[PDB]
Amino acid sequence: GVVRQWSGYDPRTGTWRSSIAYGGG
Repeated sequence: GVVRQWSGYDPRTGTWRSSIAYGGG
């Protein structure tokens, strides 16, 4: 698992993309 976020946050679904741990982070 990873431990770094970025601009891959989807507001439309309040979730991340996939590369990073979706659901908060």
